[PDB]
Amino acid sequence: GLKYRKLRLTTKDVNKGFYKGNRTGSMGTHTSYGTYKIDYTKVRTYVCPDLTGFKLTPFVSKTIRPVHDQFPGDKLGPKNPATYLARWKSENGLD
Amino acid sequence: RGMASTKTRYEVHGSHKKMSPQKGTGNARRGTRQSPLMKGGGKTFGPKPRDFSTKLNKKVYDLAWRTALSYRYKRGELIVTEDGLDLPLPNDFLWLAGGGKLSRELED
Amino acid sequence: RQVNLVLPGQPTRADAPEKIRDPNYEPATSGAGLQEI
Amino acid sequence: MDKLLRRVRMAEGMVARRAQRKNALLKRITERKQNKKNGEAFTEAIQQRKAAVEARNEDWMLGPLAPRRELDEITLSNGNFFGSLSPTRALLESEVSEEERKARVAWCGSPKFLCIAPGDRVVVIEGHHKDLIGTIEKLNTRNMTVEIQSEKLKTNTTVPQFMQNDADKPVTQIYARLPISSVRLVHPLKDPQTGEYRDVIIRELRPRNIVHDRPTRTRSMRRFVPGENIIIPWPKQEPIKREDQPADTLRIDVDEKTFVPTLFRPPAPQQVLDELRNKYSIFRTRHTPEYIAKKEQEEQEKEAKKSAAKAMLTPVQEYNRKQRELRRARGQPALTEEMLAKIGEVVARNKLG
Amino acid sequence: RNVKQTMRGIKHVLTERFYAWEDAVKLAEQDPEIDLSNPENPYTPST
Amino acid sequence: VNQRMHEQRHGDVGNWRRPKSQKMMIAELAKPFVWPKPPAEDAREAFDYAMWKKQKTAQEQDTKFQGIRAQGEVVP
Amino acid sequence: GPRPTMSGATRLVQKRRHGFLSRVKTKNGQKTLKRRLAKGRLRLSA
RNA sequence: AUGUAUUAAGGAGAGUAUAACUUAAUUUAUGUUUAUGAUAGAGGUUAUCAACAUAUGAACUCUUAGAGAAAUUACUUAAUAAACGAAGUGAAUUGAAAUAUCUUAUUAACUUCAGGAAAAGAAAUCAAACGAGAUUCUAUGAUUAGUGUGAACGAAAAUAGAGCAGCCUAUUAAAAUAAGUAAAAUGGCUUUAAAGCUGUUUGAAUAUUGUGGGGAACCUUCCUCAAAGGCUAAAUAUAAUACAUGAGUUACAGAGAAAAGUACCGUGAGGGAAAGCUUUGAAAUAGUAGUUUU
Ligand SMILES: [K+]
Ligand SMILES: [K+]
Ligand SMILES: [Mg+2]
Ligand SMILES: [Mg+2]
Ligand SMILES: [Mg+2]
Ligand SMILES: [Mg+2]
Ligand SMILES: [Mg+2]
Ligand SMILES: [Mg+2]
Ligand SMILES: [Mg+2]
Ligand SMILES: [Mg+2]
Ligand SMILES: [Mg+2]
Ligand SMILES: [Mg+2]
Ligand SMILES: [Mg+2]
Ligand SMILES: [Mg+2]
Ligand SMILES: [Mg+2]
Ligand SMILES: [Mg+2]
Ligand SMILES: [Mg+2]
Ligand SMILES: [Mg+2]
Ligand SMILES: [Mg+2]
Ligand SMILES: [Mg+2]
Ligand SMILES: [Mg+2]
Ligand SMILES: [Mg+2]
Ligand SMILES: [Mg+2]
Ligand SMILES: [Mg+2]
Ligand SMILES: [Mg+2]
Repeated sequence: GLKYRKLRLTTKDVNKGFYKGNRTGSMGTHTSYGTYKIDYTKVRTYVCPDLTGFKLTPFVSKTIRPVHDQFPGDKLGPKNPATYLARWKSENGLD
Repeated sequence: RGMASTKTRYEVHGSHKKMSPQKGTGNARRGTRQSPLMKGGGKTFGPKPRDFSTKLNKKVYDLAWRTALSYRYKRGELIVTEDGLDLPLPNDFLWLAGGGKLSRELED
Repeated sequence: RQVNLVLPGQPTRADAPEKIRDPNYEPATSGAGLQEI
Repeated sequence: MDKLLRRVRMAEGMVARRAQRKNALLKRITERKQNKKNGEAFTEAIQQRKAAVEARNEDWMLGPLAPRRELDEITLSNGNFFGSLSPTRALLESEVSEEERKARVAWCGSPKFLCIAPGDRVVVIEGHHKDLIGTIEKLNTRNMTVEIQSEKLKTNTTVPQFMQNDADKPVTQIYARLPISSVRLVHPLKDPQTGEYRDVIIRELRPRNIVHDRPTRTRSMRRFVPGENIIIPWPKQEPIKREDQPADTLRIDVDEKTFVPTLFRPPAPQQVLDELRNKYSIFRTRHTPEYIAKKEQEEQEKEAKKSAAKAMLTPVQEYNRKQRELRRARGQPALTEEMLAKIGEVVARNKLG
Repeated sequence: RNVKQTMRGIKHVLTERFYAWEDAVKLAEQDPEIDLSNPENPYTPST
Repeated sequence: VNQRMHEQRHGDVGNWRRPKSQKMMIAELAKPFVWPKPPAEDAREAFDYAMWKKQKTAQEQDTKFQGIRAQGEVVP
Repeated sequence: GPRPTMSGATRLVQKRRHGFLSRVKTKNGQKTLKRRLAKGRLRLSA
């Protein structure tokens, strides 16, 4: 009984009912027989669109120097709800 | 100022447990770890924050004040001038400094 | 009013070494004897 | 809600206090590891200075028996040959304190406002190679050192073996770096009374006409000589060559605008907002009207609870509580200017006569 | 690193539109030119 | 799941802790997939394998010298 | 003299006797945690 | 160490550009001044070559729903350490050169409840024949009056300073002016025998047109106040942070900790290190050399 006992207990260190998950998420329910029924309403899917014909890449050429947006006289420049609404009427008024 | 402070064996950190058994070890008997004989023990008669000020009668202090003025007077080291005693700096420099033309470096 | 003290005048521009066309002018090889400002 | 804002401000302070405790500890661990690494260069310079004290005396006494130290083995204390420096000490790659950086450029402005650039002709004012004039090739702003590719500044250096073949020679000569405090600018100025151009040494420089560009995060300023107020142009510097790589997006596709605001449908599926921010975070500041309403209700239920005993009041208790409402409504009687005058007559009569 | 910065910007603009859109809806509720009840023609350019 | 060794926060100093574990997954493919064979040491020059091998050797000798010292011994 | 009292010891008893839950759920255990928290201990239990 | 100012819930786990801190781990904007600042270039990773001020995105897990072997499960826009405060309970070491009363001591400690402070508070108070005018903190009064066989314990008036605030219509919402109360006997606490607290058994009066309490056994006259209903800031305590000062420390010092409640010891409560830098190199100790003796 020495230094190793003072470390945090892990599932690979002991048996006899010590269960500790890894935050994967509940994908169903347990049964009384010792089995598991998967609930596909809890199962998660990954929505990846179609990347055929997509011209954008995660990089922009360094010939185009970085530039930030300017909103003179507007404290909440990019977060202005009026600019979002005013910009909506002119561009898209239907939806 | 008189603010120096040191810790005694009654203020040093740690537990007041007995270090070694009273006997049977063959070593010198020991009590607490905070003893001055121990490595990180407390200085017995160390400095403490106190008042170093002394008293002096108002009449003796007033005699010492005029005695210092008399020492300078009888030696010619006491020069009394008219009121308004200030260094007569040139008016040109005084006009620049106020105006802000002169930098701090040049002004000093 | 004019004062008796000389103050640093207004700033001036110094010609770049590439634009100096003075014939009788050779760069210095050692910093011995050169003026310091 | 007022009570929900205090919840966020309190949490923001706890995490800020935790980060400062960890940062303060990490700054000291790195400062101890760096000072210990710089000590290796100090120890070398100290060992070489003491060796020169032993060598000068030996040469004076032996005379015709002076040893050929250049043919001896390396010094295991540092691994250097005879008359050879270390790459760390010949290149001055040691990281210095931030107080030292400000001192190395005290004569040419500030570390973040630097008035010396590569391409300027400087003059050495310290060391063995004093009065040596050369042109700057590169400038390192981390240690505030400068490289002058002059033949006289070359010095023997012991090359480590992890980057050298078995057929190459262990020692080589490389240009030695110097701190910016050991050099001064050399610029030709027109002599106003004579009209000829001669080189002068500039002892001090300062920035002037500073203007920032927040959109581009750029900065352009000028440099001048204090006292004489002589604006010295910048040296001709070549901008870095920016190229378009195959992995980069085409300019036509980067500038293409495709976003059109909407009002009746969110900009993206509502489910995405749960992946952008945490729905149950203690730092959430934008809540729903139902959530804020429920929070206000809890405080209203506590209020009504403290006021629940009003139904257990006796008729006398209700009578006295009602009289206060009426009494407090009467207000405080006012003193008319007619009465204030009659009071002043008593004050003056009993004070003056 | 450059790929991670691009992903950070994507999350910033999307979170910015969600809040900018949530606030514009409220601002539109008090706008006389916009009528949120009828969706087929909710906007009428003011005279 | 692959567990990580318990270590001190700062290597030789600090409290004893354990990094997060690693998870590996083996999928049974419907279509086979074969990996290319690693290039030969003579063809890895695009990665500067020559300089990388010299540095690796020096690091191996440094850890070997430390191991001899950790045994309380020195190289005669 | 000392004895080998940790021979055959199990870690299920350590968690039951000295574990975190053994202390937050008791009146005297809360004092232990609060004492060790005041001293600055990282290991509050087990 | 003290003082000043501000503030009033604390920690851990894991992860991450190893100055940069939360899976967004170096977010995005506004204004002003920019060398006469503040206190006519190059440079987007060869980066952050700009400070101040005002906003702003993100901010995981546990302590902290339930359960459990904290950092898991399963759910969900679930969430508050210590110290300080008041009351209740309440020792012993020790001193008396033993020891019971006493002292230690309305102490330590424990429990409950509460807030940024809490408590207390505008006289049923003190004085003495004159008068003062709530509470709190410090000093003097005071090794005093006094108590005790002793050992020892120990006020108040008043004074000075810090603060100052009065009210019930309380600047937050309360009284129809207080009866099982005042008081007595008895058992205790406190204590000088009074006053004050209290279990048991009993049990009043109605205002200066002299009703009630107090003025140190007790009665009387007089003076003084008006219980059995309440509100009230400041000066005070504690912790954290910042700053100022030093005949304070300068590495076996200062702190336990110049990388610490870490390493390490212990089943556990708990105990608890060493370790600065590039300078200087004393003694002891070891192997030699020179002179000399053996
Ligand atoms: K003890
Ligand atoms: K009486
Ligand atoms: Mg195993
Ligand atoms: Mg096993
Ligand atoms: Mg089980
Ligand atoms: Mg000490
Ligand atoms: Mg530019
Ligand atoms: Mg996220
Ligand atoms: Mg937020
Ligand atoms: Mg035994
Ligand atoms: Mg057993
Ligand atoms: Mg729970
Ligand atoms: Mg939970
Ligand atoms: Mg006796
Ligand atoms: Mg007496
Ligand atoms: Mg009454
Ligand atoms: Mg009574
Ligand atoms: Mg009595
Ligand atoms: Mg009474
Ligand atoms: Mg009397
Ligand atoms: Mg009353
Ligand atoms: Mg120490
Ligand atoms: Mg020293
Ligand atoms: Mg010493
Ligand atoms: Mg020595």
